[PDB]
Amino acid sequence: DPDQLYSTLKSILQQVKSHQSAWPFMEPVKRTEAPGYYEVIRFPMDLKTMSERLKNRYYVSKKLFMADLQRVFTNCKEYNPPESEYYKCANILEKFFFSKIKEAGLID
Ligand SMILES: NC(=O)c1cccc2c1OCCO2
Repeated sequence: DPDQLYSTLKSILQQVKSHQSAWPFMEPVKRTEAPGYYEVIRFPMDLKTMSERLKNRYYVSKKLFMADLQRVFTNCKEYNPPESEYYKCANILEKFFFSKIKEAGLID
């Protein structure tokens, strides 16, 4: 079911967005926030871009959704020091994300 997958991913994405550790990932990283970010991170991703992708019916599979959200975390951990707040946020939100995927029974 297409609309089943859509509904589930939308619920999950909205919960991830409302979480208090999501704030670093809500929109594209701004050049002024991180000058030369876009020279280091070749595949940028953020939750706004994911919202649009979802609305645009891009997430036809679990795999695609997971790949994008994971990219958000791996960009963060590649760019930032391990004890930075942004790195801490990524691991907290990743935990939350996995509980939500499991809670949904969302399998591939
Ligand atoms: N998310 C990041 O890795 C990030 C890295 C550097 C600056 C930032 C960032 O997120 C939005 C706020 O400004």
